[PDB]
Amino acid sequence: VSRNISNNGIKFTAAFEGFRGTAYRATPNEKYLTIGYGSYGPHVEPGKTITPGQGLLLLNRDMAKAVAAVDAVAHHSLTQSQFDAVCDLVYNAGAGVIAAATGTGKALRSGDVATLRAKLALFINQNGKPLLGLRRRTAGRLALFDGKPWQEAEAIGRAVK
Repeated sequence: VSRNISNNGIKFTAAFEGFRGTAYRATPNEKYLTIGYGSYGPHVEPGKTITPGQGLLLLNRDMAKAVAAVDAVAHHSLTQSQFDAVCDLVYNAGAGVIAAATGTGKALRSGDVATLRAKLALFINQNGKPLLGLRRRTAGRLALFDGKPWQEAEAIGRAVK
């Protein structure tokens, strides 16, 4: 059976990406505009405005490749939540982190839930050093992995100091 990121997972990702209702250029060097939950590309038209509900639809569509990468190799005994949490990791940090040779990627493939969660807890670094935002998103990501509603996963993430 083919899997999809659940609504609880889309809303977890959405809470950490943050919503902007009006097209805007996030940095002056980027060729394209951004809108909604980090949606970026040729489709974003100057002066476009959208609602949060439209943002979730876009986000779900923008997460398509991450969902396919996780779905193609994750053990079918993962829960929906555990699958959701990996979908957020792969969307955030790229699909390299679940390559067949990594430790994350072999626990994912075998369904070693306990190891998978321990590996998930380590993605807090940028260029080899801890970053507070990645500790927050990871902490909440671990709460999502454990089955908690996105609202609680978010709060658990952001309460990390």
